[PDB]
Amino acid sequence: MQLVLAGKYIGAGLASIGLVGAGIGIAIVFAALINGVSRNPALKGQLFTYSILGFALSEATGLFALMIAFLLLYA
Amino acid sequence: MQLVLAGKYIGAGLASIGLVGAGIGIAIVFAALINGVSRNPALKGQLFTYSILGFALSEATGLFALMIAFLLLYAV
Amino acid sequence: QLVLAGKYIGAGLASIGLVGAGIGIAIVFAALINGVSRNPALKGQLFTYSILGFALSEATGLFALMIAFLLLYA
Amino acid sequence: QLVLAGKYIGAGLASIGLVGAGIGIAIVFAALINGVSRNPALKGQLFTYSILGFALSEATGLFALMIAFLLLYA
Amino acid sequence: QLVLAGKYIGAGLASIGLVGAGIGIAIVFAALINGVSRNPALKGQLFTYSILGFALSEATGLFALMIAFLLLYAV
Amino acid sequence: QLVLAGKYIGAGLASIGLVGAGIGIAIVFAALINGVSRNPALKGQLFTYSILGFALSEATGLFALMIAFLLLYA
Amino acid sequence: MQLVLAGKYIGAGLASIGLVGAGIGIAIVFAALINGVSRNPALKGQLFTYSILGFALSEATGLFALMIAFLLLYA
Amino acid sequence: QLVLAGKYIGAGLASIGLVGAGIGIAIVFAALINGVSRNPALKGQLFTYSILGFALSEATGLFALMIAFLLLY
Amino acid sequence: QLVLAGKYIGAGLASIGLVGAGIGIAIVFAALINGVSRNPALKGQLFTYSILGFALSEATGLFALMIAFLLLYAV
Amino acid sequence: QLVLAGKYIGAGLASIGLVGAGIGIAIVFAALINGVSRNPALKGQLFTYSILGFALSEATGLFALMIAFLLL
Amino acid sequence: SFGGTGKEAPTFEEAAHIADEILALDTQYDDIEIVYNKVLSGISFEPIMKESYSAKAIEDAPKFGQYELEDDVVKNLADFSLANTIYAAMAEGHAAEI
Amino acid sequence: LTQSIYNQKEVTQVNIPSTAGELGILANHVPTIQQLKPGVVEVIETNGETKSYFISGGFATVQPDSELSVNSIEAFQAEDKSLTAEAQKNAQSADEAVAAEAEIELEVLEALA
Repeated sequence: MQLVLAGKYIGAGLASIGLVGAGIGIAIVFAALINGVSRNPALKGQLFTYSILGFALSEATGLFALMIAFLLLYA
Repeated sequence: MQLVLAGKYIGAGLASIGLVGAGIGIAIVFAALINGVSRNPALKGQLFTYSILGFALSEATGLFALMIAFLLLYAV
Repeated sequence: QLVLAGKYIGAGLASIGLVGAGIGIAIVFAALINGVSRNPALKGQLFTYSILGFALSEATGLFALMIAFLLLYA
Repeated sequence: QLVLAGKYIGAGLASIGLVGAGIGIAIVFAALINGVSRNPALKGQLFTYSILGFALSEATGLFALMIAFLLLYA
Repeated sequence: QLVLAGKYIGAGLASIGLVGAGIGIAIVFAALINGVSRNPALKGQLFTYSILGFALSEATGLFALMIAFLLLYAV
Repeated sequence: QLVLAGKYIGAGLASIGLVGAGIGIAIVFAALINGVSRNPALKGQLFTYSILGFALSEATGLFALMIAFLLLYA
Repeated sequence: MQLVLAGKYIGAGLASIGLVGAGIGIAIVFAALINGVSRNPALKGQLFTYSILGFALSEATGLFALMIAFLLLYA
Repeated sequence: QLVLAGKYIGAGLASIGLVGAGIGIAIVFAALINGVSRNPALKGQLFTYSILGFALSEATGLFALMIAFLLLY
Repeated sequence: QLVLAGKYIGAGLASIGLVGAGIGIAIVFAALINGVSRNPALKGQLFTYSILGFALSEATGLFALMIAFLLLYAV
Repeated sequence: QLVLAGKYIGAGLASIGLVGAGIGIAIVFAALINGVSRNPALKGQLFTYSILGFALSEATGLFALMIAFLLL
Repeated sequence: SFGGTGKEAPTFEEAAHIADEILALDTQYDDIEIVYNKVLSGISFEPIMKESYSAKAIEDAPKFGQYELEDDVVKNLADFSLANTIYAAMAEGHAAEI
Repeated sequence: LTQSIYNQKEVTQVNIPSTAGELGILANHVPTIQQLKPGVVEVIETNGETKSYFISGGFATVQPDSELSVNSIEAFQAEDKSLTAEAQKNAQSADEAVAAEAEIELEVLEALA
């Protein structure tokens, strides 16, 4: 049972590698927002509603790789 | 079956690395949605139904990676 | 166990090859949105090239998903 | 038993060589959209280059998928 | 002994998730510098957006740091 | 058996070294499409550099496919 | 204990890979700085302060991977 | 045995370094084709400058190809 | 022995952190050429900011070379 | 055995550090042509900066190759 | 060379009917200069030689980097300015006539 | 232009329908210049006074003087079509003689407001 628990702590560290896609992801969304408002400040209240929808779906992928690591730690 | 369980857990964490493609992907879709509407705003209602199309196609790829990860924990 | 270890570790490493299809479909739809926004009159023709560009990019990821299904069930 | 394990470990590891074919085919068709949306008169000409672009890109990814099949058999 | 080794190896694997925050924060500030450049009239608004976007990309690297800190101090 | 287990795992990790060819060949017909789009009268010259450029990136993909076959039958 | 000490050094080398995010991260900040300072060569004092703020928080993500690397060597 | 198996695993890991050369050789023409297209009157210089572009990237790919062959034979 | 092997494996895993420096140095010089080509009257200024970003990214590159040197001879 | 095997596996792992030289050196050449194409009069200047952007990015590849040959 | 220019006050439509014809014959010159008559207080006419920059000259500028055109067509910048020099020359020379 | 409306005295808020997409130029904006497309143009004074214009072409030269310049052929208020419906159908149907004249006259009616 010492190896089962050892592999539980290895895959949980490998499961946090999936957070890279969310880190770069949220940045790309806000990159377009800053570069979009800078060119067209009149679409500020419009792109702000898409910048929220953008990162929330990109961070959700990272919340799945974060969900697995906790299942390998306390389950 | 001590090595079996240990293999079910390492590979499950490796099955979560495929979520990077969906994390970067959805961002690139909405990046063009912002950088496309910020240019021509009259194409808002058009490109929005096409940014919601490429999203579900890229999110389904991460769903395939999350499927394998959730299959090694509770199945075979 | 050692027989069953290769079926589980490798099948989890098989979804790591799905990053290309995840980023891929986006790049197609990104240039699509970035391209249609510049010339709306070419939208209908660019769509037949975007759907084609996404299906071939997804196919490379389906090859990785196919190997993941085999190791467990073959 | 130990040999059969390594056959299936590298089977899903060879499917990671499909990421380049995933992002690859996209970049071809993404430039196709980014190139056609700027000049509509060059569709049929670049469309033959987009096919040549994705074919040579996916054929590589198929070579990585080829090894994954060679590892499973012999 | 076998468990303690799996806690240390995976702890270094859990720090790989910090890459997404390094490249991420950069793209946001890179869009800020490129955005403030193209229109320096909205520096008060682009700073309010860059910080609001940066606080979401650092959160992903914080989770990779959390699991990395969680591994060596969890049962 | 331990020797053979390393021939089949490393062969799966040697095919991932070809990912660059999947993205690299894409950049050819990405620059080529973006090169012909900037000037249609330069199709005769730039296409020769695309065939030359793609052959240089594909040459590195064979090297990753060469070692993988040296790890299977050699 | 050799297995623990080995996995201690293994995870120490796997924790240094997290510095890649800061290496590319600091670069992108100057990739937009020199770009923005040259695109609109009229405001250097403004963009220069955001370039230091960006690289500091980007290098901080690498110092966290440096923190973990030191905890996996002398702790 | 394990010495022979590790000499084959490390050879399969050394061939991963060809991705950087596969992309390094790639990015070269991304400016060549896109540089001659914007200004065709410089093709004589841009071609010579792009020859050392992939050559130095090929050298980095021939070093990892060298290590893997040092682990095969 | 098993420690010495983990010292060798971790040394090669610590050199992977040099990727962020190799790509990073270029992205700074990519703006150096961009800054000069967009405005040649800013060569004496932006060149100091191009080596500035180069040194800060190279300073973190020493860490991936420092940890790898501690595993083969320091301990 | 375990020492010799770890030297061979670690040597192939240290050759992965040459990937950063691939994308790296290439950008220096890509930005070079992209910078000269827009202004041909700046050839002699930026050519002395492209060599600097490569040699300092190639010296990091020698350090990644040095660790690989310290194990061999 | 066309006749029938000054029957009334010249309009813009007749400027494009002669400016495009300069670009229709051959490209040739990169040193196009317009010759018109300046007028001040309506006292007398003024013989000068104004200049209209060309595409090669427009792009080859020592201090042009301050502009940030998004890599679009810089050729239309000359034809838009050239066809508007004529309209600016067929108005001040139309005042030195009166 | 055929009409002259705006002086270069004070900085104001203006939007432009460019070929790189509809943009917005405020205060010390970067000298970003590219051709505009026939579309609506929104101009607003201080405190939010609503005005409007129209543009059928031209550029929008910007210099680090915090003042925008715009040149066109048409420049009237928005307040200032069965014949156009026929001219639109007559544009859709053209023979072998150069059609180009037909398509362009419809891209200016895409605003229609």
